[PDB]
Amino acid sequence: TTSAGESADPVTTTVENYGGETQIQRRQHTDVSFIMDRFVKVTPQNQINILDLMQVPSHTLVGALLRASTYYFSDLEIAVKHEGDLTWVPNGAPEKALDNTTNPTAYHKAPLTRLALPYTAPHRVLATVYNGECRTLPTSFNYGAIKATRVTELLYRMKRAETYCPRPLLAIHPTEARHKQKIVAPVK
Amino acid sequence: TTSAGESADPVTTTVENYGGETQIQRRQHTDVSFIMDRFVKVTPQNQINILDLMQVPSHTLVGALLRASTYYFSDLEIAVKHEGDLTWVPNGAPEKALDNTTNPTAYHKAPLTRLALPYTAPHRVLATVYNGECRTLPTSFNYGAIKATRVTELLYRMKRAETYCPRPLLAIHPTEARHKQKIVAPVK
Amino acid sequence: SGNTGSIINNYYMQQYQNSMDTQLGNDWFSKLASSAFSGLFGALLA
Amino acid sequence: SGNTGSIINNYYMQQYQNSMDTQLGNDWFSKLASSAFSGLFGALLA
Amino acid sequence: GIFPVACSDGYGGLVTTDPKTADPVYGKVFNPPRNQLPGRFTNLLDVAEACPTFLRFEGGVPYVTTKTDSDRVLAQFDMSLAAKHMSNTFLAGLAQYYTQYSGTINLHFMFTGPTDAKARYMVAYAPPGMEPPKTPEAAAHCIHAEWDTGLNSKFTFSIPYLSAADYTYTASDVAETTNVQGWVCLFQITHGKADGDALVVLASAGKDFELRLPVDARAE
Amino acid sequence: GIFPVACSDGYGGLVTTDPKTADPVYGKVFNPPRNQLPGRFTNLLDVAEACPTFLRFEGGVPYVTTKTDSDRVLAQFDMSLAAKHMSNTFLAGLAQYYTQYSGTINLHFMFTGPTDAKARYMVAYAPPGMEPPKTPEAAAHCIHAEWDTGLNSKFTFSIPYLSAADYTYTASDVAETTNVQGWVCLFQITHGKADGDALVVLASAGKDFELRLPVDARAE
Amino acid sequence: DKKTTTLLEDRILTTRNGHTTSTTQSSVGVTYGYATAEDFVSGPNTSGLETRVVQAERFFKTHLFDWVTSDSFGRCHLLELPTDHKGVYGSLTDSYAYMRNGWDVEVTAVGNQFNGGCLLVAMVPELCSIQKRELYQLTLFPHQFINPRTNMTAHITVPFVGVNRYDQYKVHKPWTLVVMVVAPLTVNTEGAPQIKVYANIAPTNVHVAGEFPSKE
Repeated sequence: TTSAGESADPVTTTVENYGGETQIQRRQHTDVSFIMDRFVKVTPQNQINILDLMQVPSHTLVGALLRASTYYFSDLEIAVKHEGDLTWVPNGAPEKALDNTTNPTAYHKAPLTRLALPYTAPHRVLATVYNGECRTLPTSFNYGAIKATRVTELLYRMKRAETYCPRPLLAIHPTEARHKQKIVAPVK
Repeated sequence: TTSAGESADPVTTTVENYGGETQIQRRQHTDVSFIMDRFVKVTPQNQINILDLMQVPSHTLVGALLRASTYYFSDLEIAVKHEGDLTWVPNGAPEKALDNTTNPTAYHKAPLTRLALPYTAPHRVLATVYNGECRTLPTSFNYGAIKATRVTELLYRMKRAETYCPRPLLAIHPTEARHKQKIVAPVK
Repeated sequence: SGNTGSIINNYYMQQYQNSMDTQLGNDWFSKLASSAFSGLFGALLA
Repeated sequence: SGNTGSIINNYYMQQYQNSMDTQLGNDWFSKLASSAFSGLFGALLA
Repeated sequence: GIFPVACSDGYGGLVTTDPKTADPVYGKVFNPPRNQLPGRFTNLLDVAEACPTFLRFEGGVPYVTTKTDSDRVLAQFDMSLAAKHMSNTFLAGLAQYYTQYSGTINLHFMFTGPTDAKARYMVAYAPPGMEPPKTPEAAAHCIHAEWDTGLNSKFTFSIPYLSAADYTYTASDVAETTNVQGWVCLFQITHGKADGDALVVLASAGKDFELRLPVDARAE
Repeated sequence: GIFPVACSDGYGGLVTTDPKTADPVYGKVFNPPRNQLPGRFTNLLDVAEACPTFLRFEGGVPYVTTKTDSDRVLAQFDMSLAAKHMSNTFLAGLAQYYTQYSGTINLHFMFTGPTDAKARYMVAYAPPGMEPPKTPEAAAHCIHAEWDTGLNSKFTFSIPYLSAADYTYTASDVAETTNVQGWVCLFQITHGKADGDALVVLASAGKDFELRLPVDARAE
Repeated sequence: DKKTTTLLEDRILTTRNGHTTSTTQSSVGVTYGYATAEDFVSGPNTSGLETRVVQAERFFKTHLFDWVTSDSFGRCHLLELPTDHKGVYGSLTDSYAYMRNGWDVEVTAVGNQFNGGCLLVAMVPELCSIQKRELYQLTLFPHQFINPRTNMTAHITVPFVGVNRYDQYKVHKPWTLVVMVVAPLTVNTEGAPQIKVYANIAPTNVHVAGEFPSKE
């Protein structure tokens, strides 16, 4: 169909235009809450680690999709491999609090510690970008912090995720006509 | 009874023809879904292993019965002994994905990892033989792939199996009048 | 169905335990075996 | 909701498992996609 | 407090045929539709009943040919799923994966000589305990059937299950010198100009044939 | 006594996509209200349908320009979500995180020449199995649409999903030399004083477009 | 035969496919393999763009092989389908990218009733090659026998089968027609000296999708 292209009103033609038939679609895998709900690894600091989803690398599935939203909300689960006991403090806590074990402290139990944590920021939602300094995000954009004698692995998992105002999501720029890769296949 | 042998119409006479009596039969053990539903061992590759049921040896119970069907469908369970963490990627994934742990990754837990996996091929059913190259089966005939630092044992188990279009199923060709073997028996 | 024998309900939803089948828009060998001729083709004596 | 698949009730109260939402005093993109023009703008022949 | 439990010794190891299912890790997968696909089979014995497959005789052929001797034995073989004569059948291919069976096995005989070749045959089942009969006259005292050629080219006969026990073994033990389940004896009563003509033989499962106790016994 | 249980081998390890939740440690947290915030999206494909994004042509521009040759091909590219032409689109950015897709992809063409520039274009979908057409005459035999310029500056066309299997791969394998899903061919039938004018091209998901099987495949 | 002197009675069968017919007076019936009807012809993989082409549903012919007395048990002749076709059905394969159809197959081996021996004719899916021992189980596939004392014609009808709902015939052949010698041909004094085996085949329920460009 033709239309006024200057308008942002979406136009979605279908194959029925030339005699085809539109099929049924099942889009559960592109549901935001479902797709963000899985663990992703970040490289940890030795002891004190601020819980900040922007640490998730931008090329990962979770990191790229998170960056494709401007504002977001979620609760969180973390899985941590650590020596010693692990202490968590909420958003707004003095860093010294990390040495006091009345703050949620999980005693070491092999092979790792998994915890469910609530959102604790003072804002109604957080943002992946913030036009203040025109990089740096306000200090209040975090889910608290953790500390152990040694933290060797740290995974984040967004729960009940909500996203607002989509932003660019980019695939790899290929050099040839098509980006080609080795796909899994039965052997020789 | 006599009949026209040229026709493929089945003829199933019974002992009643000469005064006998047909008995009751209980055929639960030859039910396809039941018989295929058990683990079978395959020899694994050190790290990357494509999940392909054609790797099951043809003389095993599962391997022979699978090959006695042309097309089949099933979900799958695998049991794996591995060092390090085990990652699985679905059918169609670039092989590099096996190094990213947001794809289903089971952290090492002695003595082995057992997982239930869904069928993920783009076809309505898979085939044990495919007359394209007239050996080689299309690359899309697989259940994904797994990878760990070292995979030392791998077992497959077909779930909810369905089979279509039976094919030859052969016993051992004996040299003597009867194939004889040592059967388990109370000792001397 | 299959080689499964627990009497209690699976802890996980069906949607997670197995892939879900869909329908568009049937046991051939069972029908074929059932259709087999089991009589006698001519006259029977004694 | 999300990637969760247990059929049995969580052992912990909701008040502990997650933060609790509050209300003061809505899927924009779903409405936007649904509102898309899918017809034909002029006359159709044959 | 919390619920106390006894983690029990002797339970919990992986068992290759266990009746439980693994924990899932990748949900919400919908499959392409496959309803009404042709050729489905859900029980291997439906296939075994409906599709008879060929026996194998001396020389590697699925038929016996008319003899012109005083010797009227066309074939005599052990009534065993491990017999060489049954070794290329679907029935034997299936039976190797179970340890016991019971019930009826059907044999089919199809004459392929020209219109001017006629013959009369006899099949007999000889039970264990006495040597099998060498002549149609001695075999007459066994359960048996005789038939001749004509418009219908095929004759089918049920070998009955007769045994002391309710089930018999599918495999044959190295210690059993004579077949524990007896013999199938096929004779030619006489023929009229059927020299060299072939009688093709096939086998299928009978209505009450049953296999039980799955077993994976091959080394190769 | 107490309840006996079998702690089962093969179960219990942490799985990165498992369907269960962790134990909580800090309760009774009430969040600031966020109801009615603008711009929410709950399914990425709603965004993909409603917001078409630009294709990329030779030179790194989102348009093709009128040619004044005997060569009437404006653009020909692999119908692949991994194609260079689709590489800056939101659709390709989303598709890299799934292994399979099915359904309709819509292309939009917007003319930006002045009022006194006129043109007639043709889009055709060429399926795999034969080389793509080099001329509008050969391409006429394919599924195709022709349109001209006028008051409405935009034309939208649905590329149909046609394949042997029910789903196709989003990624492209190193072994596949020719694109397994065919080609999109855009031609200029003719033009009237439209030399140098740009036809801007965008793509969006169609009504039945679907992505399935999440995958995290990037190394960087 | 179950009918009644020479080739006769309810053994007379006429098959019609389009504007072509074939009659035999020594029919032994028709074997339907795997199903008596096709499964769905309109699924999601063709997006409602498939169409039926009734003009292709008619008989075409080929010689298979000459059955001679020296052929022994196990001698086979294989014909992959679709095969070369110079009529309407063949042109469809050069005009559309995707297709599906079943087959109505008639195989004849005309000698006389004084010949002896026997042929097994079967339709086998996904068959490039087969081992000698597997031939003993060829009856697991849709089949019919040709036994000179009884008949000269075998007739098998099968639906489209495959992992995919539509196929790309240039790269995959779902069915193979196989004719195998079960018992060697005998001539004796009055039989025909050899028997030429021919096939009369018709594509059924022909659907196509994905029109190709012309070579022009």
